Amino acid sequence: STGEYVVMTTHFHLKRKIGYFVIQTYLPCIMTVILSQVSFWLNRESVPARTVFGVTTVLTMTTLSISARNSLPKVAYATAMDWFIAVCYAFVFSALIEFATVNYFTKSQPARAAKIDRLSRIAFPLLFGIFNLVYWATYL
Amino acid sequence: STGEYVVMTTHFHLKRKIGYFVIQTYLPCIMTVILSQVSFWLNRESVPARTVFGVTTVLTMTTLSISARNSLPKVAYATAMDWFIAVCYAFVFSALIEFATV
Amino acid sequence: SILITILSWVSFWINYDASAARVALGITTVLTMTTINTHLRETLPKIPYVKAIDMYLMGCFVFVFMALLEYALVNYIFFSQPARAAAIDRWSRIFFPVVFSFFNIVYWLYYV
Amino acid sequence: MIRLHPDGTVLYGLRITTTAACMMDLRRYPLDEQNCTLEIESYGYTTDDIEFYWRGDDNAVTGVTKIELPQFSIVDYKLITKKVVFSTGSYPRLSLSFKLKRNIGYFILQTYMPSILITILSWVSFWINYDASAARVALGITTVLTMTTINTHLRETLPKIPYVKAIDMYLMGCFVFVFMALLEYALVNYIFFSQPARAAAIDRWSRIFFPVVFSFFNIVYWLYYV
Amino acid sequence: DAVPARTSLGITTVLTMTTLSTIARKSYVTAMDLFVSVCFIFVFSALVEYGTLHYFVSSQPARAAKMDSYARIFFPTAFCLFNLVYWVSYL
Ligand SMILES: *[C@@H]1O[C@H](CO)[C@@H](O[C@@H]2O[C@H](CO)[C@@H](O[C@@H]3O[C@H](CO)[C@@H](O)[C@H](O)[C@@H]3O)[C@H](O)[C@H]2NC(C)=O)[C@H](O)[C@H]1NC(C)=O
Repeated sequence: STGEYVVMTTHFHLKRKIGYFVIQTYLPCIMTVILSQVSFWLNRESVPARTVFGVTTVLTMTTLSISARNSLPKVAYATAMDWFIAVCYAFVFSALIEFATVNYFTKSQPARAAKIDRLSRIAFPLLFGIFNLVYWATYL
Repeated sequence: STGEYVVMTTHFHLKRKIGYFVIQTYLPCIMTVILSQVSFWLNRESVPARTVFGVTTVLTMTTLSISARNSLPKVAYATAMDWFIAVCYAFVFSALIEFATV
Repeated sequence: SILITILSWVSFWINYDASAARVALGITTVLTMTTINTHLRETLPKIPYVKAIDMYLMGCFVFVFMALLEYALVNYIFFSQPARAAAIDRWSRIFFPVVFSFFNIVYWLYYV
Repeated sequence: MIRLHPDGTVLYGLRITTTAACMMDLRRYPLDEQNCTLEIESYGYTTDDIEFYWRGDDNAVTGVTKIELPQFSIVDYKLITKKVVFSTGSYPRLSLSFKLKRNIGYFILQTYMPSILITILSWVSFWINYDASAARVALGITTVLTMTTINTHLRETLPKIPYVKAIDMYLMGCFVFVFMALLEYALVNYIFFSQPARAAAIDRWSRIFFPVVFSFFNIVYWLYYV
Repeated sequence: DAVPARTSLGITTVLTMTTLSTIARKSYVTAMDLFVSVCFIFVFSALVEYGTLHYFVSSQPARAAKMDSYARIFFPTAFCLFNLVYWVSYL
């Protein structure tokens, strides 16, 4: 408003170290998603065991997400970690919905539940691996 | 000790609003007690159902009391909400022991 | 909360023969809703006067409580007359979602 | 205070509260030794102008013994005298540095022994007869999930340090032990359906391996840090 | 034989422990923060044990009865033992 001033500018460059956030949140979420596979390989009759398993996975995912998004500020857009957390989340709840619908379909015909498991056991891990392939390649 | 000093005084009056605490703690208590009194209309043969029904009311009471008593500031004596929470918390034990003796 | 209300609705389709399952569901929904409310009342900014989200959560709590009382009534009155309960099930299955959607429409028309 | 003297020896005293900053290396947490310091120097006068020197080197700093921190303990303090060069000149400097050491006994019981007890508990699985599958599957699942929960909450309770520590190494080691025991039984289950000789073989082999391996790991761990 | 009741009770107790934790952490590792997690460990291990019971119920019918016979008398022993280990260190 007053007049033409003179400005000296200095830029301090910075880069964030990644050695911590790998073994802190990404590697535990990958390990929990991979662990959630055991529910499929169990017997199709055991409801309580696999419900315990799913509750364990859900509670761990939620308690992880809380602190993960707490460590980072609250911005409008979604960070490049929200997508990874949301993919963990979508896979674990897809496995939960799969279990829920198998618990209903196994009564009428066992072949249906057998085929559902035979498909999911190969469908889910391959998709999670392909997603890691797509994710980690771009940012580096 | 020095002498007699003149001292003006002003009192501002205040009255706490209860509308928040009505939908915060009291109404969940009343709902939980009414729910715990539902067990009597269940069938006496379905034992595990009534047992779970009675236990979960106590669980709800514990959660609600812990959530409510946190905001209370620290005092030596017992506040007036503590008596209501204690009675609301004892009626569910009464109903549970009643089911037990039945 | 919407998910908990829908899950409380899920219990109606179940046959009245396996009563213990629907009892367990109607109890678990109530306590899960209470825990969700208590956990949500922390991360939100602590302001000691009434909000809209609190009224919404209390509304959902009232819904699930009414559903559980309804099932208690059905379980008590069935042994005397089966047609009463066989009607009430099919009427409630269609009356709960209607009232719920009407309440939500009023809410989101008035607070948006 | 200001204190003059007959020969002109002025004496100037203050009473200061400094919130100084020292760098702390936590790679060895919580079994670490900290070197926090306090550096003093002149500002407007070069070394051709003013000279600093501790008066009574033995008694330069007093009252250190009575210091008692709630968590640390003052091991030893040393005194230094230097001449530092900046772009404008050579300025004098004095330094005060004293080591800090943690009280490990306050952390042992509160952190380490839960994982140790869980790891030892995972061993009892081998003593049960291999015919009873549930008694061992339950122990495996319970121990793995318990290690998971203890690791998560112990990591959350410790203060916020954005780089790697040593307690994380030990927790990872114990988790690997229990997880490999679980996979050991998971493989014994598969090979037992094929033949019982190999199953009982590997069972007793792991029985005679694991305690020695665990003791060796603990000895290697504790000799290097302490 | 009551399938839904035991699972519902387990899930409910786990959620109650979750709420109690998330309340207690807000109000090094303090002595109070250790005791609250072992509650969770026990009340979760019990549900895991019942999951194992329902899974291995078919192969060995007499085992489940023996499993309850062990647990009923071992959980109180373990809890009193933990209380002994904890409060003696406090004084
Ligand atoms: C904390 O770290 C500082 C930084 O190294 C330590 O200061 C160092 O102390 C040693 C001896 O106490 C100094 O060695 C001296 O070197 C001169 C060089 O001529 C020599 O004449 C002396 O006889 C002695 O060998 C060293 O220079 C000094 N480092 C710096 C940068 O000043 C300090 O000792 C550490 N804290 C503790 C409690 O040891």
